[PDB]
Amino acid sequence: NPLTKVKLINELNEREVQLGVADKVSWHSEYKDSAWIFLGGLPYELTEGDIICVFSQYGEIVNINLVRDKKTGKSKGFCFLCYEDQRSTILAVDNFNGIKIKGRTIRVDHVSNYRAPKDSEE
Amino acid sequence: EYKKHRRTMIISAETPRTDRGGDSIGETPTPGASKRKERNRPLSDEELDAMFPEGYKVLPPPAGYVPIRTPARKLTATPTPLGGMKSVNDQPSGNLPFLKPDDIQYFDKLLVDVDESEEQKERKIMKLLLKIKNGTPPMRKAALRQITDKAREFGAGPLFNQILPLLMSPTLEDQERHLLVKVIDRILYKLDDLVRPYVHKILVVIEPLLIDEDYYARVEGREIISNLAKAAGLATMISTMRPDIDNMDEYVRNTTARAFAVVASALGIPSLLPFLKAVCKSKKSWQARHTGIKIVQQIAILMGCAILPHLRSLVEIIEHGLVDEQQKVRTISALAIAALAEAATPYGIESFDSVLKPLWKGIRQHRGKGLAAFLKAIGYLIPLMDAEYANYYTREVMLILIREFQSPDEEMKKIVLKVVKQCCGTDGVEANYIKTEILPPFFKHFWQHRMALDRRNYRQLVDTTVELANKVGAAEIISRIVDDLKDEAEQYRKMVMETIEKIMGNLGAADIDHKLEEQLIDGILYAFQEQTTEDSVMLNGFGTVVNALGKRVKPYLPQICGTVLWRLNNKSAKVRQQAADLISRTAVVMKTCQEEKLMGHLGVVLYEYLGEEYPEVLGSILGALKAIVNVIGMHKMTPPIKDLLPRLTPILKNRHEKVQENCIDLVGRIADRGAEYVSAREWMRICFELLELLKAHKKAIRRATVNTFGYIAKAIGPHDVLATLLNNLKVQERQNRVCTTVAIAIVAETCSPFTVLPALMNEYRVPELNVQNGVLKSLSFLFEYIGEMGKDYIYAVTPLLEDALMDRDLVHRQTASAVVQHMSLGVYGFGCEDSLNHLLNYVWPNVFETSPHVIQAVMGALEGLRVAIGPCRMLQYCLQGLFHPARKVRDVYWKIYNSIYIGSQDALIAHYPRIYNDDKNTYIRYELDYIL
Amino acid sequence: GGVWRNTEDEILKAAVMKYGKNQWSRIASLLHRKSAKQCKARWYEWLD
Amino acid sequence: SSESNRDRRERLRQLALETIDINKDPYFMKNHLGSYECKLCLTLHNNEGSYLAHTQGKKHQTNLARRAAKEAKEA
Amino acid sequence: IPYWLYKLHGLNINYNCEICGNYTYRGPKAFQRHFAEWRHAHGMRCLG
Amino acid sequence: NRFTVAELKQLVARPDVVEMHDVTAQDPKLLVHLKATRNSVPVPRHWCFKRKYLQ
Amino acid sequence: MTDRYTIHSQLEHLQSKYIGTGHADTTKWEWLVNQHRDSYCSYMGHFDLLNYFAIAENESKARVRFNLMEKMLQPCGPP
Amino acid sequence: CRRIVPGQFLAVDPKGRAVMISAIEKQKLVYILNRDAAARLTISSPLEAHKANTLVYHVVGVDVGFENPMFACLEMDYEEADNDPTGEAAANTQQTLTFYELDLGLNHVVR
Amino acid sequence: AKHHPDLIFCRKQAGVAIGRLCEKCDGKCVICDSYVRPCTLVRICDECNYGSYQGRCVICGGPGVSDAYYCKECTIQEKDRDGCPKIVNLGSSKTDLFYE
Amino acid sequence: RLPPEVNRILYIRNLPYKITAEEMYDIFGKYGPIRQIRVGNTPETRGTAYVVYEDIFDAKNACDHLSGFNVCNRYLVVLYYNANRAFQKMDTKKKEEQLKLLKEKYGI
Amino acid sequence: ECLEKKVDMSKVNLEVIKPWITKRVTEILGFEDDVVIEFIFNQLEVKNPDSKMMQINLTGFLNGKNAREFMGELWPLLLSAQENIAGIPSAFLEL
RNA sequence: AAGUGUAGUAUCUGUUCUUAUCAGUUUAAUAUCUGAU
RNA sequence: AUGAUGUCAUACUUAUCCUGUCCCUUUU
Repeated sequence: NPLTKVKLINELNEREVQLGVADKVSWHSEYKDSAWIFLGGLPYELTEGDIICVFSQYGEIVNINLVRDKKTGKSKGFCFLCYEDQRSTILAVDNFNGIKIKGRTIRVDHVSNYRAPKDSEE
Repeated sequence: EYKKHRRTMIISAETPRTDRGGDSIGETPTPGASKRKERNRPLSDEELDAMFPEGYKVLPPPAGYVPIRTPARKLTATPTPLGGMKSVNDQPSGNLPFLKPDDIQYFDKLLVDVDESEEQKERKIMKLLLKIKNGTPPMRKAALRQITDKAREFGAGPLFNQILPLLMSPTLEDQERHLLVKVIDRILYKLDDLVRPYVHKILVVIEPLLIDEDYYARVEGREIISNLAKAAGLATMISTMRPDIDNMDEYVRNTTARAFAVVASALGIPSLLPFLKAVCKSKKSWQARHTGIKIVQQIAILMGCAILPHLRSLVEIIEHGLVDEQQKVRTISALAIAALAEAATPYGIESFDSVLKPLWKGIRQHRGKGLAAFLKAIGYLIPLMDAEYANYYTREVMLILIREFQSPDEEMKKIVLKVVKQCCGTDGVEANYIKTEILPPFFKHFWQHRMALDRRNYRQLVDTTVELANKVGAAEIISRIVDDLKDEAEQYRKMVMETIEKIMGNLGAADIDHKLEEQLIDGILYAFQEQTTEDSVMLNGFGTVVNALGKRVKPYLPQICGTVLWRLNNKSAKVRQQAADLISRTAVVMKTCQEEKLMGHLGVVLYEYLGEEYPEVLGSILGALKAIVNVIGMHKMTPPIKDLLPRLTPILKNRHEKVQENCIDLVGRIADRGAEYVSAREWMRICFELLELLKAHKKAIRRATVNTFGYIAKAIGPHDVLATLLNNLKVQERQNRVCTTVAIAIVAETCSPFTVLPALMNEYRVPELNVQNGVLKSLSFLFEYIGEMGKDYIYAVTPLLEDALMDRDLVHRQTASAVVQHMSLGVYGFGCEDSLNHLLNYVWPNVFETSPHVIQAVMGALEGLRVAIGPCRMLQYCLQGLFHPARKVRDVYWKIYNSIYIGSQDALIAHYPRIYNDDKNTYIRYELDYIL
Repeated sequence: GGVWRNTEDEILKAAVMKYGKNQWSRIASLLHRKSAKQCKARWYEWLD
Repeated sequence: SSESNRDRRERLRQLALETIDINKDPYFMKNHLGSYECKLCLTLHNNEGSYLAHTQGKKHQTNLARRAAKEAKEA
Repeated sequence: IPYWLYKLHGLNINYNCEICGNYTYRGPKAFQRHFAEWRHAHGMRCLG
Repeated sequence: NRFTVAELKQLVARPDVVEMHDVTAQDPKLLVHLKATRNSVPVPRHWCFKRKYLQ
Repeated sequence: MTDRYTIHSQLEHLQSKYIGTGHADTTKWEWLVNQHRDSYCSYMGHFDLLNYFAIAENESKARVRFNLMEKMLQPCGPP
Repeated sequence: CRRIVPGQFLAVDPKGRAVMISAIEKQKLVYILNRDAAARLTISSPLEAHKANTLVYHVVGVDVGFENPMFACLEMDYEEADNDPTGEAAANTQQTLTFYELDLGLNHVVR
Repeated sequence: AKHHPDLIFCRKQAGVAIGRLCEKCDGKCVICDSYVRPCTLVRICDECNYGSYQGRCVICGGPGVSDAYYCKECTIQEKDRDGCPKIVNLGSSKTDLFYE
Repeated sequence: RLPPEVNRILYIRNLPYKITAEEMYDIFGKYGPIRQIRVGNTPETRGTAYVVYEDIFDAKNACDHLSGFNVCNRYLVVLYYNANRAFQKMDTKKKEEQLKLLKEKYGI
Repeated sequence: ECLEKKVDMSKVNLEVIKPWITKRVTEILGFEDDVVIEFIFNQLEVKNPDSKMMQINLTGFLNGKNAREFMGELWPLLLSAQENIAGIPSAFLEL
């Protein structure tokens, strides 16, 4: 359930690759008009700049936002990043989605809905 | 990665509890010291001696090699960068097929060629597992038979000790695992009590077979676990599954849960009820309650409707779980309640009433996936409620559902889809309010090009769309879904087509408007024009759409005909296959709409394209021709039968599957319906060609061949067909060999059996055992197919059956018993008592026999005789055998008596003779002697 | 393969006696177990 | 194949009959179920090979020598 | 020395027939034949 | 324990249908009462044979 | 209670669950009791049979019904 | 007319909601009657009430005002006396009124 | 069955459900295993059809199309009045066929 | 950075009965410290043996290098040790002493 | 055996037998377990329980000798409690 | 000079008990098997 | 002069059987 989200994303990508999905229907028509990618499941001890530098390998990040708690210390695992171009978001969802770093691997998805602070899930 | 824990499985109540306590007190101080500040950890002499088995001795040869290897830690760093006959032994015994290198470690004991040395003798005799796993099919069957017979001899201990590691082979392929599972099942079918100590050892290897992707493999694992549980006691299985509750490995917890579910399915719900109740009331750890909730959920999902009576009791197990502090326990309890609900038909709403109030209360304080679980539970519980409370429940839940409509969580999406399918199906759902509130988001938020890609998501969306269309209306869903008809996505297009087809089939397309009808026609055209994956979605959709449109599809008829022609001229296997499929599907609509010129043009194009070499296209063309002959009349069909029959004659040797099936169907329909355009010599040639069609690897082909032979017999005549059938030399005894006898029976049922009887009696005079057995089987099948018609042929069939009753061969006796069974079933009430007695006179000695086929035939014939000859004569013939001294004779006679007593329970009163009254027993029914 | 069974050996002997030794295909057309090369090999090896 | 199988079976039966005639064996007898039986061996044979193979084992000719000497006391 | 036949056919089975003149029989079928035979017939006749 | 064949024949009403294998039965009296029925059919001769009733 | 007798089932064998199916080790008392019970049930079933059996005695139909239902328990005798 | 063949006893409840069929022994089925949208009396699936070694003397319907209906039967146990060579347990075997309730919610019969 | 003697019939109590047979096993008798002379209809068990178990084939076990019926030889022999003839077991058939 | 199949224990078969064990220890030490070396003292064990080094990396390196290495007249086959599958002969008794020692040493 | 006499767990308390059974299990089973205690408590939940099934469960959990000891300790105490007019054995009054 | 697999049956070829007794299991009874002289 | 034994071949019967799937494992 919690870790099966990355499995579902990888399975969707594999099915699009195996079902002969074209470029126009390659799991991007729904995430269009917005490059706000939501990363979740990250560890509680992750820093903002470290994650920015890690996700910056696929391009320049425009506006990142980590889940800042009221008094916990900004340790929730959720994060929303509107990158420079939507092509960078697609590249991150294709390569960085499900990447393993700092022990527990995290998941990535394309929201393209709004700037919701409380929208992810533990 | 999750399955990799299976690789970490080692083999082999108070001592286990202390071991688990030591495991916990070893798994605590590791992170303790980690915070205070592996598989390659230090090893001990005890650990070393325990790791490897016997047959080894530690021996550091000199006193210098030990202090040569002791500084090897430093010798890996400083001195490492520095200045610096024809023997072999495979494993043959007499054949002993090639053992893989991974299997070399397992079958190493057989590599030694020593012979003639008891325990080692049995261990070497247990090397047949190598031939079973690796070897030819005959060697596999022989090893299976030897293991079945040598169960008690080889002993269950060594068998399990040799089978468990093979199951744990990292290189164990799927076929090897299947063979090992079959061998374990065969071993468990014989050994009953000896499987108790190896319960845990077998379960540790069998549980992962349940948690697997292969559906057939999961079914085999569930069956094996159920058999293992039914073998030993529920108490022993419970003791074996006890420590797995608090196991650290969550995979071990899931395995134990599946095992407990299988044990409950086998030994029954209440047998495992109090163990589960004690597991649920465990305040030891939250993992215990989680394992209990998972076990309850799995047991419900496996049992289905079996939780009806114990459901209230299950509520007693689940009531204290809803108040769990840890969110995991609460989620597991919600999933369990949802499983018990959705698996249960409407009943026992009161049993769930205790869980009604808090869950909705949790909806008030719902946040995160807990809200999703609560929504799923409320959706499962809504139909179980009555309309009065259901109105308020649905009115409250719909707002939360609409609020959660924009959830990115795919689990939340599935929960919302299930809640919509459950709630929208309620009678208290507002149609206009539904179309106003839930319809536009369901089309926008729920319907997306990414959701359809998933497997479960596709079926969930299909069910939700079907329910919404049935609830609110068909026109709105049609208008929402027709726009996606031109979708570039093939999967989304298939989903939209399936939704439209289900809607048209359930609600009916009469509500489809003219503009909506044209849009649907354009969508179907675009879909048929773009079909990459070979699937019946587009074909079934076009068929249902045409059947629903009816006469309204006449304006769309010519466009469809032009598209079909262009696709027939297009790529054959890609385009013309679907073209012929659409033609065969819409033949009914084309004939209903009076497409006379269209039907003739289609027939001409079919006669033109019948010469295609592609079997996929040729078979579809033949099927379309069959459909046209079914819609267009024989004399009205423009491609007349005079050209169709001889042209389809040599097509029987196409050797393709679909081509052969379509050709057989077309020839059979033409010969059953018309039976006139086919000439006598033409019919003889068609029969000579169909005689070769019986060698196929299918059963439907054989049935169609028999039907076509019967039609040809009814058309031409009995003599030539019986002569062509009598030449069956039966090269092979299988591959539809008896099929000639079935065809003889079909011809006898279609034609005069007065002609078919003596020809068969004369053909039975041949010497060949194959021909004699064939004549017997054909006579049996003919009597069975005739039934009431056999009132005259009884006296004529008596002597041949009496002569063949002489057991010269087992197959002859089997055919005799089968013919007797068919005759007794067919001669019911016709007055054939004399022939029945004459046949029983020779059938009675057949009771003593060991052949499974012969024994089954004798039992069936005894049943038929009791049906027709009557139970009085049956008991009179089986009376002396009841109290016989022997074991085998008493067993056979008791089987016969049980068969005679299963039925005729009322008529056994009179047949019971008068046995004299002993001293301490008065068995004589004096009331029967009451002379009025 | 070529197990060189007993019944196969008798059949090969009868074929060499009746059919002949210079007719390996005539004997292989009544064996249906091995090739004419294998048949002549068994004839020159054990059935000579 | 199938017809070829029947032709091969007929040719095998012909070769077996020729061998039995050349050997002048009385034991080989055709059964009423399309089989062969050796009255000397008092055994059955499914195929022609099993009937022609009743000359290596079960040498009942030695047991028939007893009846030969019982019918005539002189050697 | 077909001891297999001796054990399987029922040989080496002692039986005493007082009706058959107090005779011996080395088998069960032999016992049934001795109970009904010319010797036992003459014995029953002389015994009445 | 086991009744004598002569005793079972003397106690039987129709001892002409007595067998040698009936002395070691479980209920010889019941077997004798059953074997002397009117239309009772007996067991076949394959109870002691060894040719499988077809050899 | 050291008995060690757990007679439930072993490998899903035949296991005749019908009442009076019959077996191999069925003693004479068992067959006699089953036959008497089946005959009593049949006499209770056939209406004309009940009339013919009760027409002998002056007892009524209910008298025969009670006498038959009472003879079900231990008709032959304690084995 | 078998001993395990229902037909020796047939009962109909007073509320007209269910019917029961019981044999001389080892058989008891409870069929549920329900009114359809077209007033078609639909016979639902039966409930299994197998009671081994229980001879049923008669059957009757209990009174229930739209509550959980009950059916009464004069049962007698035969398994105990079936293993009494002394003949004592044959006596002291008293028939008992067994009222089995057909729980509409549980959808199963129970003693 | 004659083709599968290692099969275990359900033998459950009869319900009010009508079953169907797979298209591959269309027309085959449920009990008699014949191909002609049907007499009575086939009744499914109550637990034999509940959701995913609904609409399955009686003998074939697959998705059903046509409604099955008992063979007349099985009806006249008092065999059609038996328990639920659902094939609960699946073994010694179609086990290794997936491997091929 | 290696498969789970690699383990510290390695089974070496196809050796003589009187194999020079000092040279065997020297050859095994080319990888790392020989934690244990068990020589089959049984008849079927005569000619087979097991080794266990204190490191998995060195053992894998020697397995790659010593794959069917040459001998005086043969070439012993070296394979990765399979799972135990036989431990009921052994038992986890007396581990409470080690647990108490660990709890007393660090004090946690 | 002493467990062959018919008993009735409805005519006796349960709290009086809880700690005694707990101590017996801790002595026989040695360690501290909640599954065994809860199983033994739920075993005596019915109004007319059976001692044979309880003995079988105890043999499955215990070794078989300790199972016999537990059966022979629980049967007579429960019988004496059911025989007591107040519904408890002689040990409940001692302390 | 072509058949695939799933269960079961028979006829073919090669080998073995002149062991005298006692007791038991088992057998319809033999037989076989298990311990002693 | 029937038989028991069982590697290794052979004929036969079950109207035996080839698109069967992960539609349900989503446990950390």
